[PDB]
Amino acid sequence: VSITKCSSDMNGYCLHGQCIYLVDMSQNYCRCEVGYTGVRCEHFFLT
Amino acid sequence: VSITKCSSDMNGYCLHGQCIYLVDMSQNYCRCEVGYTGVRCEHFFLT
Amino acid sequence: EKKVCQGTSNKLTQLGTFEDHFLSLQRMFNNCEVVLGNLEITYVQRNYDLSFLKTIQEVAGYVLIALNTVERIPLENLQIIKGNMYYENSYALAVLSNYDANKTGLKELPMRNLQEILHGAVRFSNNPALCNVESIQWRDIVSSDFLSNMSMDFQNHLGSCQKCDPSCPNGSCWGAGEENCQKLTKIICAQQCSGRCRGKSPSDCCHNQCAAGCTGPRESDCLVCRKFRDEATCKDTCPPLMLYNPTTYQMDVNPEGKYSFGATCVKKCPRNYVVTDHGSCVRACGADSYEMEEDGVRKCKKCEGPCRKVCNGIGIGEFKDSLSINATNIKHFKNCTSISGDLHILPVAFRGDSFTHTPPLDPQELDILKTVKEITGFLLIQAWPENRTDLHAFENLEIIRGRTKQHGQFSLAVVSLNITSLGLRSLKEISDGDVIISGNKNLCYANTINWKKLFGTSGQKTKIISNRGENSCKATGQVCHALCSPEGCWGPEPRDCVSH
Amino acid sequence: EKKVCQGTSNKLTQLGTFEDHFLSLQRMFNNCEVVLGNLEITYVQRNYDLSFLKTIQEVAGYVLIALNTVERIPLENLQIIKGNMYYENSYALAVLSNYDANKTGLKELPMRNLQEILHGAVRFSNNPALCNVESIQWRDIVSSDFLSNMSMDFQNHLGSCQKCDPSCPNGSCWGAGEENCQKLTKIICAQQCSGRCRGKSPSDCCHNQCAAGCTGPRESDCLVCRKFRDEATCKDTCPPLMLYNPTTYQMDVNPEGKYSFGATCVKKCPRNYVVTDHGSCVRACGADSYEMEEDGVRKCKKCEGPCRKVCNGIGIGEFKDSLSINATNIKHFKNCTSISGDLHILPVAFRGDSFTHTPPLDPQELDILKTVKEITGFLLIQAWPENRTDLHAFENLEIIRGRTKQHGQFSLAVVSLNITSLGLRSLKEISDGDVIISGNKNLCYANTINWKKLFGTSGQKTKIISNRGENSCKATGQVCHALCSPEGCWGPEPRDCVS
Ligand SMILES: *[C@@H]1O[C@H](CO)[C@@H](O)[C@H](O)[C@H]1NC(C)=O
Ligand SMILES: *[C@@H]1O[C@H](CO)[C@@H](O)[C@H](O)[C@H]1NC(C)=O
Repeated sequence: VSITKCSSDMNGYCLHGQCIYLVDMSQNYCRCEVGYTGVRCEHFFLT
Repeated sequence: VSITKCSSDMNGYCLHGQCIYLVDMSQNYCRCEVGYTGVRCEHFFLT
Repeated sequence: EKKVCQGTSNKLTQLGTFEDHFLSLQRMFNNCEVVLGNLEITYVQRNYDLSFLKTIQEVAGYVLIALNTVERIPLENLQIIKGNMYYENSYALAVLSNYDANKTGLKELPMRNLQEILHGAVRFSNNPALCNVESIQWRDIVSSDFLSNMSMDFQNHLGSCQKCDPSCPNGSCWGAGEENCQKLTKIICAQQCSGRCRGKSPSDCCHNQCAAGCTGPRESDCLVCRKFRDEATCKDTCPPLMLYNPTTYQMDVNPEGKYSFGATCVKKCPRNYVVTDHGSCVRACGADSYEMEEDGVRKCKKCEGPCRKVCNGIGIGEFKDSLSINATNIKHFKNCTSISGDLHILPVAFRGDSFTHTPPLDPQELDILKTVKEITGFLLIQAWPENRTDLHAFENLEIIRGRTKQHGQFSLAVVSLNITSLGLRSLKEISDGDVIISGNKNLCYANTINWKKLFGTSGQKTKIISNRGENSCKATGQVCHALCSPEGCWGPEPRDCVSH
Repeated sequence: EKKVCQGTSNKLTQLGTFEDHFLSLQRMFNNCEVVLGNLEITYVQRNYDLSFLKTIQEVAGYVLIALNTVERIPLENLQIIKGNMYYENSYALAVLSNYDANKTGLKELPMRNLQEILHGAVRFSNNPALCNVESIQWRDIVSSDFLSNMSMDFQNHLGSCQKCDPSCPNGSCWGAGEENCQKLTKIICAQQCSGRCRGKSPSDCCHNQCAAGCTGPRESDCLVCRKFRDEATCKDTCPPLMLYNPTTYQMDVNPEGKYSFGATCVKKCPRNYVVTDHGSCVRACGADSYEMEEDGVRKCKKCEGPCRKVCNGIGIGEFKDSLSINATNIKHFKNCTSISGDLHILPVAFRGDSFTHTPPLDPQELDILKTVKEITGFLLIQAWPENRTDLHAFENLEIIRGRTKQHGQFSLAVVSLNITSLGLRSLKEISDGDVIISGNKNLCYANTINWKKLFGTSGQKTKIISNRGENSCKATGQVCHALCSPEGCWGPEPRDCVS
């Protein structure tokens, strides 16, 4: 209702995470694994 | 009389002028000759 | 003097189970009162305490508050958004989509002490449970030049919120209690007044260099400084080191003159930074200029002749939004000896990124970086060619200065590699910043080096964990050569030894 | 913008007859609106028109109105006395002993527009006919500090001076009429005013860089700028050429950037002055620097390492109030190649002065001036060893920049010498300022040179007068050598030909 899941084309948007779709902005972002930060799960973060 | 002649201990004060004593201020200044300026009549100016 | 935190630019991106996200927010903005980047309150679930948010008083970038089912967000003493970077290139603040499945999300945002946003606008949308935000008059806070890009979905479907106390003028309040009354300081001053006064009283009118307001007329009484601050005063420009004498037509030294660093006027530039002749601390000298050391001072000097390539770092200039070095930008580092910035080596380069239209990177081209001896910022290596045993391309790298540091802390990071050794034989100085060596499953010789002799600041720490165990490496014979064990070794060979 | 004049520092010394004194003062302050130095009105007698003083609007040094018997001194439009220099080390404005034997003298000093004296105190004494000025409340005009030692002895014996118009505030005026009422811009101000005010109402304050007053409430509304004037906007410092960026720890370019020239902010430095990388127009680069021409402008550039010795000229530094180079100060010119300033050689140096406690100059010590190749100001030679025939020590002088001028006009003065030839062999440029060569009774080889080729600024003049006649010089054989080009010669010998 507030998030959905991303298309098949967006397989590699999240380097270290899973893609999310935000419906109110009509945008797409990432849910990063533990220990990785950045909009695309870019860099490893201290702990 | 408010302007007088300076004492003899002031012969060489005016380089190109005559020494005058201002009593109202108790100070020794100069009356410069023509073509000369400055407090002690140091400099030469074109008239 | 004020406590300092960097900030986050993850935007609407989440880190882990919402727990871990909350832990990261708490860890970053705990005991922080000046935010040097962006303040991002995202994915904050209900029954979670946001008490530390009370400490924040100043934010340089944008403030985003989104996707929060937590009821209260206590940004009560925040006083300024400098808007030095925007959200969606237009919004200095944005409170968006803080709602729940049963319409039970954000409810309270008592920003009673926000008075100015120098650059940017704000945008409000999908705020179903937020109370009393409708009452706020944003013409005071935002500069006029931005009132156009100012978006405003102030609508409350719930409509079950306590109205504004009589002490709140025009019925404008950020919450309930009369302390949440929207104090105004912009237009309600006087015709002669230009600075943001205390009130309509022309006597109670503030300096231009005041930002939010003032407790008194002089510039020492400014609540927040607009541009620079010198000790306790606010200034448009930091006091020059030498001033013009109109009478003598010559330059004369200024006693109150101090150097320019960031938004501060400091008597001494930091050591790793460079000093320009104008009297300011710079991170990099412009083109046709170089860095030397003269009489105790690292200074920029104009060069005519040899000089060098500009060699800007990743994230800067040419590499504006570049995540890593790769085929599209690898050619620009041909004969770079010093790197004016940072280097990021990430796995996406070797895999390739279709979204940024980046083709895969040939490992052999990394050798181009053998000519680099100096990096002014930080070096981050998260990926390396599997076939190689060491960081061969940085065998001639000698110094990392740590002017810019990863997450504000690390100047050298080597993570997630199959390398057996490091091979940084020419490395001698890490001027500032900490060194993390982690996740390197086959690395052994890193623990022999006394990194403290490569550090230029007391307090620089080394975090070497999650690599191949020292006992295992000793058992396999992966230890320093015996002819060279005074100080350590970057690998098995005598050449990889340091003191020898 | 405003017409300038140099000023006079003769103090109470009289220059010739009363008429000659008046003529010099008229020459100096005619059409002048800004006195860059001191305004000295002395020994001006009755029936002499002082109307040309109405144009003066600003004085930077001091104002000394003394020993005048003239009835009126029309300083009607004088607004500010900056007080950069003080009379007797404590007074910016001093009106002293303006009377005659019949106790006739100065009656009217209609300074109806004098609202501030930045630095300095005021002194009035022994002016027995000065009318109406006693009523002035100098506390509005003077700075708060210097008010400490202000000497006010008002005593108009006559009392037959008209009374101030009733409209004048607190009965204070400068003279007869509503015209000459006093204007108050300090004491009448509002509570906790920034600087000054145009009115009594709290909204009538001025900007803190307004000096005399304001037409409104803004920095562009100031009557006079306190520190700097960036083309009709009063400012503390001229806009820096570059601005620091707090977000990006690097320097950026200021479009509003502006060079400094005196109290003015200018988009380009004047012709002869040299620009620093600071964005400042100076008259001389320091010993740490040297002048050169980059991109068509002379600028200061930091030294490579082996720069040439630069020495302060006469009048600056250890030579503060020294009249001439002399046995006490000659030592400090040993190895100098450039002179930041002036060089005066007067007969008092060779003759010795008792009052400056200075012995006579050994002539051959002059020889340590052969190392001098550049002078940023003027060369005033009024004396020279009578038994030497040219200016030997200045044989290797190469350029006279003339950034500072004698009397504001001359950069090379050679007066009253027995030298037979000039002997300025290495001189190649007189950048600015006129040249005077006068009173040298034995001098030849002066009109031969095309002085215009030496000059570097249009409008430079040559005045060669009262020397040995050209016809006489040619009659007994004092013409340039045969080897000399038609361009001229500095002397008789072959090494004296030009270019
Ligand atoms: C003063 O200037 C005016 C014109 O500006 C001129 O007519 C007058 O002769 C000048 N007087 C002197 C003494 O130069
Ligand atoms: C008058 O006061 C000023 C204040 O700066 C001081 O310099 C000066 O010496 C004083 N006058 C005398 C005669 O001391």
